[PDB]
Amino acid sequence: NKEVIPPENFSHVVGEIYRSSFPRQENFSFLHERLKLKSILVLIPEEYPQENLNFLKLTGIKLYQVGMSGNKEPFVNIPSHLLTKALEIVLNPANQPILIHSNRGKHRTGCLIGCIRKLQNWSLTMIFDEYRRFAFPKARALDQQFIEMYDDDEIKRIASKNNWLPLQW
Repeated sequence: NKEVIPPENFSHVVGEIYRSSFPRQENFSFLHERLKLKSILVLIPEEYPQENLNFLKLTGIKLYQVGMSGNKEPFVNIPSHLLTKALEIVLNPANQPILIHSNRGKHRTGCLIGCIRKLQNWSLTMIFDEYRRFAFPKARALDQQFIEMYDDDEIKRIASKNNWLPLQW
C-alpha cells in the first residue's frame, strides 16, 4: 500500500496495450508491480539508457525498438513500414502486456496508436481527438496526415492469418 508513480502521459489503449512517456526510476514500480509488462516497444533511434536496461534485465522484460526520427529533418517524415513493424510487435499476444513509449509519448507514440485505432475501424475524428488530447500543446498535423494516409491492408492480412484482430477490451 505504498506510493506508486505512473509515467507522464500514461494511458491504456486497448486490452493489454499501454502508452506512456519515457519512464524514469520512480515509474519502475508502476511498470513492474502493477502492470507486470512482458515487453516494451521504444521508438527512439538513440541507444536505450543503461539504468533502464538493467531494470529490464531484472524483470525479464524484452526490449523492442523501432527507431523513428524525432525531426532529423525540417518537419518531418515517419515511414509506414516502421509503423507496420511496430504493429506486428504490439498486436502479437506473445509480447503483451506491452508499453509503447517515446521521448514524451506524444508524436511517435500517438501516431502508432492512431493507426491502432484505424485497425479498430474508429472514425478519424475520435482518432484525431485522442491524438490531440495526448499531444497537447505540440500537436502536429503531419502526424495526423501520417495516420490518415497509412495503408493498413498488409497489417490486416497479417492479423487475420494469425488471428490477432479483433482487438479485445
